[PDB]
Amino acid sequence: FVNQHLCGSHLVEALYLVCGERGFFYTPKA
Amino acid sequence: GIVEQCCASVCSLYQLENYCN
Repeated sequence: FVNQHLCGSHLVEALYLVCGERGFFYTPKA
Repeated sequence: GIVEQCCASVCSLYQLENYCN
């Protein structure tokens, strides 16, 4: 498609809504 | 996670997101 012109927090916050069902599962942090 | 790789300049969307693009 075409995307949110956003860094960091604002990107992943938008992915919670825009990606509807599966958000932003990611690499762990220890 | 991917989010760092286009937080620097304009890019192709493959540098911005992997799953929601």
